Amino acid sequence: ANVETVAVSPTICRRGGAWFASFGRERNSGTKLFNISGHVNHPCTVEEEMSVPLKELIEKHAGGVIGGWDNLLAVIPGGSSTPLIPKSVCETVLMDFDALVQAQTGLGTAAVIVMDRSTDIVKAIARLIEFYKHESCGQCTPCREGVDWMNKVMARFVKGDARPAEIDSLWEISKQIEGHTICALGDGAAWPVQGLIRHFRPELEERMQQFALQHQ
Amino acid sequence: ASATRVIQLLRNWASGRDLQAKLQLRYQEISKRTQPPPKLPVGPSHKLSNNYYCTR
Ligand SMILES: Cc1cc2nc3c(=O)[nH]c(=O)nc-3n(C[C@H](O)[C@H](O)[C@H](O)COP(=O)(O)O)c2cc1C
Ligand code: SF4
Repeated sequence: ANVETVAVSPTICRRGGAWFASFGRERNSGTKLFNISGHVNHPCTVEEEMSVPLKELIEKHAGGVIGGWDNLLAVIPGGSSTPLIPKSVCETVLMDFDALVQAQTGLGTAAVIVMDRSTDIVKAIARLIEFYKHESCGQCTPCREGVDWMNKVMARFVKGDARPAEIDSLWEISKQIEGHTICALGDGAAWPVQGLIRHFRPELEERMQQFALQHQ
Repeated sequence: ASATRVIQLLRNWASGRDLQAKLQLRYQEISKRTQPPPKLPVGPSHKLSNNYYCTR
């Protein structure tokens, strides 16, 4: 059991399960610790009701995004293992399991990482993939080989070395890795890449075009 | 080709056709024995995505 999961166990017993439930939507009961970090004015951690909207959580406790809410580029709502979402979704999504599942990302560990319009969105995902490459245990084939493969592909994407036909290729690599590994680290390596490709493909394509333009 | 015109006339008369028009020896109209390199197009399975072998 997770530390947070156990700590609340005695308070739930003393007050009762009915009270704990009285918070959050259905199937999303209780309170939750949130770590708001990245491009926010006051990065911190805070206890909050489960189904709080993301925007309210960011602008109240964290002091909002540096440069204003309209400076926001993307948010990873639940730690690196969850796919990132763009500002279009972040303004209306609730911070619970089912709501973020419907946004195609997932609540994860409730660790919000905020990135403003001033960051390199491909570089952040590449760094996460490098973390996963350095954290694989190496036991099973799809993780041990494909996460390192995805790391090399992503490092080339950051520069623009690649071609557009590789982007779809990269997508399929992730699909092969996901659901075929012993451990869920493969899922956590394949989901951020899928999120980046799903929401920020044009940035990848224009980076490739620029690299070709000044390299021919 | 290269021959006297009177012999060409005798040849044409005996054969009944103008022999010079379609000579059977290749004088200089054939391809050079050295050519530029080729490039050769790849096949339809040379795709990087959506190419699982079980579908082909
Ligand atoms: C690669 C990987 C790393 C994980 N690390 C943690 C962790 O550090 N802490 C944690 O509570 N759960 C972690 N988990 C999830 C555990 O499976 C989870 O704690 C366990 O199922 C019980 O957690 P629960 O009390 O939330 O049910 C990790 C899962 C994976 C795949
Ligand atoms: S998916 Fe899990 S078990 Fe498989 S190599 Fe990666 S960390 Fe190890």
